[PDB]
Amino acid sequence: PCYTATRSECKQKHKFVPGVWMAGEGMDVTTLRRSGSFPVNTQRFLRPDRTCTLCKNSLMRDATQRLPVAITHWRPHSSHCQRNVAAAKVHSTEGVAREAAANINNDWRVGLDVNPRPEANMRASVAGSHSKVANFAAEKTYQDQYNFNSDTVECRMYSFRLVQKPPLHLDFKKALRALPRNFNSSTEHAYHRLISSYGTHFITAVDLGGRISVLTALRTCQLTLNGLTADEVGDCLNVEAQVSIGAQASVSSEYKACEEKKKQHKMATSFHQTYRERHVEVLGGPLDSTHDLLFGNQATPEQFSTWTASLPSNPGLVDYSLEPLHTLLEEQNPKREALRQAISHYIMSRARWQNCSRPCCQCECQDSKVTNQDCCPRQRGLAHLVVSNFRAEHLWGDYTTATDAYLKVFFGGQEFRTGVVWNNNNPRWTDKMDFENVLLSTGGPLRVQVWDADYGWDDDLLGSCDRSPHSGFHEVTCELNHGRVKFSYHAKCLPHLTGGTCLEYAPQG
Ligand SMILES: *[C@@H]1O[C@H](CO)[C@@H](O)[C@H](O)[C@H]1NC(C)=O
Ligand SMILES: [Ca+2]
Ligand SMILES: [Ca+2]
Ligand SMILES: [Ca+2]
Repeated sequence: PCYTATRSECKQKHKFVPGVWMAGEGMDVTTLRRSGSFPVNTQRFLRPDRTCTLCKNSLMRDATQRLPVAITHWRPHSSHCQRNVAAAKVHSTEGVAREAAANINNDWRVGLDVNPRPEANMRASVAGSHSKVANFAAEKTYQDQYNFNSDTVECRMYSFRLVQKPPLHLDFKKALRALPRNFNSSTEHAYHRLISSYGTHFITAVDLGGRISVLTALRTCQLTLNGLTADEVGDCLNVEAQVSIGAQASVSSEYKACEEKKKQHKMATSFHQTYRERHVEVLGGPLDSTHDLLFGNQATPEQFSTWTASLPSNPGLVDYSLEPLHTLLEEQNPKREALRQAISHYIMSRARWQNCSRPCCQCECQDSKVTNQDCCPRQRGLAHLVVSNFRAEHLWGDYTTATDAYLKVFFGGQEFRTGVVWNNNNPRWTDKMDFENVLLSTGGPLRVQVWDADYGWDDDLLGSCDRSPHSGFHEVTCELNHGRVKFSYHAKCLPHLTGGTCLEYAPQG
């Protein structure tokens, strides 16, 4: 929307249109990072006719500015203001409780009386009682709270393009002079010398404007694990035997003996991980809005208004379009071909492992204690417990006959039973017992209980064993009151976890 000026119009101090020098800049296509290279020279401002293109400045007083020849169409977009405010909140909870109790009581008593007629008497009495109490309890609370939001403001003001015949810069010409004839393995290094110094693509169409971006994340993860165990045993025995004779002669023997035993086991475990990230980017502004805009979650509209009012003087970067470098060479020139091949390969190289920030090169999933949004481990302490190779040695279960024994597995509030072989004093079983995902840390103590099936309302207990689960291919041996029981298990940690009880996170992130 402007024209060519004349000799007198092209005399006084006339600054260039804002942000024009950003045009034609090289940019890596791999990283989308501005290396700061200018394959094209935009310094010239006079056509061979010696006139210059003064162009009026909308949204900037009522003056005119200089248009360089390489520029196609400087459109002063009147006004375009966009805002995008996105938010997201996620909550997750999980709560489990197991409780178990067992009460057992038994009593015994006998009484005998003999009264022979010819001057004789006799009495006897016996008593006894047993009691066992067991209590298991466990609580498991998981809660995760994730939060995200992003506020972006854009204001497009300027935009313009280039042609396919712009004046190439002298330094780029000198680089081309030292550049070899065509492509080869030895000369490819020389191409690298060009690439990092001039990028792979150059800006052909550009749009100028101001921008704010504010990203904020907040990831919190809380684990609480509680476990209680309480055992009581009480055994009271009472014997009282008295014998008297018709002639004065008395004997009395009274026994009393009662044992009490208590066991308590409490274990609390708490994990808390909070990660907060903010990130703010600003491209427009003459170092003036920086006074208040960068800091503080809220910006008052007044300094924002001052920023926008001063914005036309200094533009930023909002959008760009890329043109391959080989487009800029001569139409009849072989060294176009041998050029881009290398770049193409080069691109793919940095696409594979040299630069892998965007594809995830599958990365880790944890915040790594710095940057790296990723994820806290949604499950911790879980293991795939597998119990196998049940065997026992030298039992004494059945008194008259051979031992009829069977085992019970108690873990994490779960009650599990096996098959019973008959009449064996050292049997073993081929059961492949699996627990799927269980918490070893707060599953309580693994109990293996050896019972003797005597077909009665009061079964005979050969014994029991308590062990603390740990990760690895472990073997467990237990000596009973009579006989012994041996077996093994392998409760491997779930991935991203290791250690004895599978709580600590092995890698950095
Ligand atoms: C690569 O080929 C060019 C000519 O095509 C030659 O000048 C250069 O020496 C070669 N480099 C090698 C074979 O390493
Ligand atoms: Ca028995
Ligand atoms: Ca039995
Ligand atoms: Ca038997």
